[PDB]
Amino acid sequence: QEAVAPEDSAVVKLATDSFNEYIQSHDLVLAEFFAPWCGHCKNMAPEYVKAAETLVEKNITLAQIDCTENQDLCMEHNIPGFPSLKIFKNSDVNNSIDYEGPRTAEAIVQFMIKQSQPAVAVVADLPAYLANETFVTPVIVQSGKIDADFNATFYSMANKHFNDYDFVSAENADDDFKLSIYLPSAMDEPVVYNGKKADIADADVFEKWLQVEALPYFGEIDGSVFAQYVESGLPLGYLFYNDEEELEEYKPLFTELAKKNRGLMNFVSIDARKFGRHAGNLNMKEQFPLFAIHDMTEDLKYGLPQLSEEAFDELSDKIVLESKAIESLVKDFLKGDASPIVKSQEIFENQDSSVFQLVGKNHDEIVNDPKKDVLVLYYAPWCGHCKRLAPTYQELADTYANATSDVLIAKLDHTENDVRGVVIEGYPTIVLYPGGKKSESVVYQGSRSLDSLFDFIKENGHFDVDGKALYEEAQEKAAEEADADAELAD
Amino acid sequence: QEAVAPEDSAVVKLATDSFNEYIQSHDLVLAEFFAPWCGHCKNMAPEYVKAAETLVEKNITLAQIDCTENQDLCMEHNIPGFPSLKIFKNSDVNNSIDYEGPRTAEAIVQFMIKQSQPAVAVVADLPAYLANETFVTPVIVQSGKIDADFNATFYSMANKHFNDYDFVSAENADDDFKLSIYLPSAMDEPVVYNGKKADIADADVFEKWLQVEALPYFGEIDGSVFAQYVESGLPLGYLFYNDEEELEEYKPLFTELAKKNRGLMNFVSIDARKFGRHAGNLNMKEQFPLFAIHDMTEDLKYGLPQLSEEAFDELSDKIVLESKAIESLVKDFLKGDASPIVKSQEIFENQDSSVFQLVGKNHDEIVNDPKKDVLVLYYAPWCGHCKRLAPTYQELADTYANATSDVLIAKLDHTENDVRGVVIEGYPTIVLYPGGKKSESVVYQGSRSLDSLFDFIKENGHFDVDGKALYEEAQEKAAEEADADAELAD
Repeated sequence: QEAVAPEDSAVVKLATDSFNEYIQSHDLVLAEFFAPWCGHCKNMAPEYVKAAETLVEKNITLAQIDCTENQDLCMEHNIPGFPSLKIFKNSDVNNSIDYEGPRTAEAIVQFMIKQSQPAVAVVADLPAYLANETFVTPVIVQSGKIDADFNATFYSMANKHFNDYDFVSAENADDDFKLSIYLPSAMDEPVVYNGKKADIADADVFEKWLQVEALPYFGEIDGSVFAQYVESGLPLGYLFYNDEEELEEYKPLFTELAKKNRGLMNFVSIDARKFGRHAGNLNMKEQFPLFAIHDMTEDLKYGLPQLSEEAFDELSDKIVLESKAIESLVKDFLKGDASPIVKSQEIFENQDSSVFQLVGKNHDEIVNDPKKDVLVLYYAPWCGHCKRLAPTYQELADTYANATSDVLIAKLDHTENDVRGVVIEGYPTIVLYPGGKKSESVVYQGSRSLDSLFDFIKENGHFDVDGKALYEEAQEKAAEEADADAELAD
Repeated sequence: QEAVAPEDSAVVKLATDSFNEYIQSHDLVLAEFFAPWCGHCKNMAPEYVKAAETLVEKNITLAQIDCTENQDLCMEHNIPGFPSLKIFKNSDVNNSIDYEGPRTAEAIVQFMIKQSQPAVAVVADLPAYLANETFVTPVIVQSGKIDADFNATFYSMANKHFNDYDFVSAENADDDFKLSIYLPSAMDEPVVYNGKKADIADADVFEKWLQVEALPYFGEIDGSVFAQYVESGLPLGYLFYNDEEELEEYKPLFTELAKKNRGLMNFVSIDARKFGRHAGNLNMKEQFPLFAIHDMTEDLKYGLPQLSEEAFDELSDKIVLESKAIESLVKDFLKGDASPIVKSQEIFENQDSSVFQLVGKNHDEIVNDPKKDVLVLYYAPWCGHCKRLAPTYQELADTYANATSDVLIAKLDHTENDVRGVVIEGYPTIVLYPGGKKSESVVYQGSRSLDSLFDFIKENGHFDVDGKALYEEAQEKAAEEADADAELAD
């Protein structure tokens, strides 16, 4: 029988076909990269088997990898010598602790309780657990009587999700089903979970629901939490605080909102002392306390109509957001009604160069008209790549200025300027806009060369406007104009 | 040439060998699961190529999967029909949006800028970016001149890490190297990064360093952040607050600590209003403001020696932790000096049953002595599995009581009782302890049956004590004792 763990043995010889798909799925794999002629790799094989049939009840993994035939997999894994007992934990293909401890069953049986991962916490009285075990972590919990599509979804998710929650799987069987989520703020009030189950027994379904409900109705907005506030899709309404009397005068109201509109939009507070400077980033003046919504999906900010500047300095009395106003904003937004507020800077009373500095207000207009074939540099004043560009962009624009004006070549600063139309997250985004005879979603993708745009602006151009030919014709005309020949010779 | 993207083409025909290892490594894969005889899958192949050689500059993935020969991979992926243009984003093997948009190069070239992932943010003036772009997210940034082991580590990590930071890769080339981390609290002070580089150009190396330095020296302790506060290994020192005068009287001091001891131990605050109930969980009375350390690695809590109870109620004046005391604790701990504090309840003046209820104070003692072979149930009063046990445990203990006392059978409540010795995270942990003639790390693993322990306690027992034989002998003796026969017959 040599060194095989045969078909009858309680082990699955993982092959090269998919070591990694098997590893990273399983919560805690125990490998054995081995060779057959290695006496030791035979001369402890009954022990691997004896720590096999017995060790499946804490579903332990036995994994013989015949590095003879499964050779190319020994490459993607830095094997020292045979037998190799590098055993993987959370189960990525990095953590490979080459365990040099005993090669017995009754020995290493114990080492499978080296990192016991008790994710699920079965209880008799939750009251106790909940109160004996205080924690900053919200906890998922189920009681009642557990379905099949559940023990290995609830235990499953948890198993690979302590980076997130506490996972009690309690079951006072004399009880109908249940799936609460005890949030660290108000534990009195857990989660009314509506029971469509067989579909909410997988990810991203089971998942998205935690991603929704595991967020404290009205918590603070850490850098940390702000991740999963955006892993949401729900527009969050930011409120700014100066004092905590200011926080806690408001803190009930927003909880009560977030409760009703739970699934539609989110809510957070935000110390204004450390983040007044965000205010504008939500198109909003630094007057506090400041409530504002942000449609994260399409980049649209809605503020509670902030008070005027020519009464800002003149205002010793403080600032107060009447609840009545707070709601009416929220409802509006969701009705598809509230006013979003672009940052049109003041419109440039015609100044220097052939590159038109554009604004939100005009942009909507100028980009359209069929006269002319306007190109647009959507930009911000800081990035490296968007400034090593305006030099070309000028000697680009200048070439078209002189020649039959027509094709406008313009730039628009996305700092202090929202645009309703098309955009990439990052700058310098470049776009050409023919007009109302044909569409304007004609995004520039390529190099920076004067050359490459001159292509584009004719190639993908309504008028078919050979700017290069100009840049030929032009440089010739400026080669002669100066030199007078007759000055002197030789 | 039929429908092959040949060796000369700008595409890599991913095979079944490892689709997934290729997918989940790459930030944004664009698949084409195809068959050769599918006219359309030939009749748009030059377009895949024409959107190949040109589209590698935003390293786009072209992936032909010949579902003829790579068939078993079509199973692990729910293919509709040929050609299939299910293109994967963040790149797990779930998100498979079967894109039915155009089958041209100059068309779908654009759709590779559908989810542009500008992770890196190149800038000319960081000052602007930093200030124009306010955010709750700390930002990693490098200037100077970037090494090879860096663009595709910095860009790399980021690429799959917006769930964490903002990643500016700026480079005012006229400058020596640099890797700061601008933390959202004090941006004035970024990160003095010490320059051993070629090693800090990988994970978990580059990683662990963010995992260290990206945490605000002295932030609050959200449920969220508490994850990565434990993904650390650094003991964090918790301080509790009642007021913010109480917070901000202390808030400078702890920052200054966390700065010096940056790598050794961490620091956080914690509203006592919502979490007084944790206090005990750090072996600590609910007197506030309360500073305490927690050695997360070995479960050891160190408090600033909280004031007495018989002067608790008598104390109208408030509570104050003198800085001088705060430091001296920290130093001590790190010297390997400070006192950790077990929760020994009061020692049970001999009461009811054959199961000895143990305490921290005694436990150290009783577990040891060679007389006798003590078994120990390490437990908590709530879990399901640890109470469906004491019934056996009694009719276990009783069997040994009557018979030559010797082997003690005991239980120890881990709620209101720390144990210095061996433990599993979860209960009911069971252990037998012979003594000073042989070691005591003899952990019970198995069923609950009276049977299984009776094995254990002899099998792995110093005295070799057949309890089963008793449980034979015993039940016989209680079969006779009662029935008097002569009462009546028939």
